[PDB]
Amino acid sequence: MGYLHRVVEGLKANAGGEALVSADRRLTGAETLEEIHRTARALAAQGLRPGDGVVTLHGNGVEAVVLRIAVQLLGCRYAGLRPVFATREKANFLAEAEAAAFVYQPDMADEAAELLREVPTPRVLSLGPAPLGEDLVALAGAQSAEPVEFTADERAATAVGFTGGTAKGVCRAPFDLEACLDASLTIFGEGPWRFLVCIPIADLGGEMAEWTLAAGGTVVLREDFEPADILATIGAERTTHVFCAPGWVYQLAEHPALADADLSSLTQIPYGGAPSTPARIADALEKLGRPLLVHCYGSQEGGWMTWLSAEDHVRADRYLLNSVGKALPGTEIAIRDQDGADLPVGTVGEVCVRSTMLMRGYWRLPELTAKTVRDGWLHTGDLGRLDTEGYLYLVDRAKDVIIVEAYNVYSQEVEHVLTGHPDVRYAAVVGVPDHDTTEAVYAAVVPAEGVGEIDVDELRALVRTTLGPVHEPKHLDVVDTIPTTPHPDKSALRTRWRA
Ligand SMILES: Nc1ncnc2c1ncn2[C@@H]1O[C@H](CO)[C@@H](O)[C@H]1O
Repeated sequence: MGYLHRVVEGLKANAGGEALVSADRRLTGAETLEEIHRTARALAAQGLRPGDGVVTLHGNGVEAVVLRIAVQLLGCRYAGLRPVFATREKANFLAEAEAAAFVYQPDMADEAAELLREVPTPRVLSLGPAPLGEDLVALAGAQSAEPVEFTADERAATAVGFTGGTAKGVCRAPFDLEACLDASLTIFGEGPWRFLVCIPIADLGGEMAEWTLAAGGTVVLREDFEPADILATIGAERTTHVFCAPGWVYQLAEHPALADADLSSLTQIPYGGAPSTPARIADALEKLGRPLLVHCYGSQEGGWMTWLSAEDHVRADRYLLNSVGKALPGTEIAIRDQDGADLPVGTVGEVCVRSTMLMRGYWRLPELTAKTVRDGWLHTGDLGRLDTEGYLYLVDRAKDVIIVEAYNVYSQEVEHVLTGHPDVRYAAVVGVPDHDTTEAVYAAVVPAEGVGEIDVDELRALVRTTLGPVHEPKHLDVVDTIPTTPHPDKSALRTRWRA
């Protein structure tokens, strides 16, 4: 239909229902559409035309979703900066963006000043009253809400998400965005949803909000994940979905307030983005008490690639918690060797994917794009193996593989064996220098609750008799905690091992 057409049709289908809900503001579908139309006119009145870059700096307010959609309705290129990014990383993105405008949240004017000092930008605009540039919400306030039709090229990029790559802005056009929408309906089920987005509107949260609106639903916004707030919100706002990082799942399931929370409105807790720990997902199932969990494997480059359904989490005759599920309709998966050759089902190699959800490409990085997408196939930089039912099992990121005297030890697979043991809650496996074998296998393991001394020889034996001898951790370190990224922090583990 056209992506922005899909979004607007959803909002019209929900004209009298709630569409954008935060702690501070609640808009109906019709109200949301009006704000979009008038914000779009305000932006066009500032001189913005199709293909103009619009860089933003905001949190997850209603104003932010409105802005994101309005920018794209014009056919401009939305480039959202995450607040969490370092100021210097922000400047770099801003410099690279060829920005025709910079739109910032008033709250954040200090940092906006730093950035614009580094990278002077025309059309500085604020989401409300603020020191720098003009007040976009004021300007939108005073335009007509007469509809603005999308007339730009469905194929030209309207959004740039920062944090692809295995820095990197990932360009997305309406075409690939609509395909992502269609896939989300397969994963999340038919709309309307009441979808708790606590992920940045700057990128993935913003996409999920778009899809929610497009399928006729309500976006329930939070700035970030805090388990007590989320448990309360699910009940108070009657959410059908909340998209989680795997660790968030475990925090919900283990929280003391879970008993008192009302989860009855949930249809799903879709999760992914980082490797799950199967045994911890198994505990979460039990604690939640019904098949809510849906495992989602995707990337900014690839869109949605596979999903494991809620019912496949509890399939009677299989155990699939170490799988990321099966291909989305329309998605082809090939598992390839180092030379690019397709491997028979069952073999480990690089996960490569072809679908209409593929990104347009990396913003201004043509060499890397041609390296990453070859003959229409995304090379994910993940390693894995399919089975005869079509389930995909990720065994490593290519960069994490540990080479022990010419043998390949897949760190995530070893981790799953360790965490599978009842004594082990969490594990991280990394390679360290070895005089004899070049690399040796190092594992850090966090004991489970009610576990005393880990039997390290038991753990080595389990790995040995599941994967084979070379997969065994030579070095096995009991730790209190596994360091994290802003994924588990494998470089940090590698470093702390020397000392
Ligand atoms: N559900 C998931 N399970 C494991 N790793 C994932 C999942 N979703 C995303 N990833 C990882 O993060 C990357 C996305 O930027 C993937 O290519 C993959 O390595």
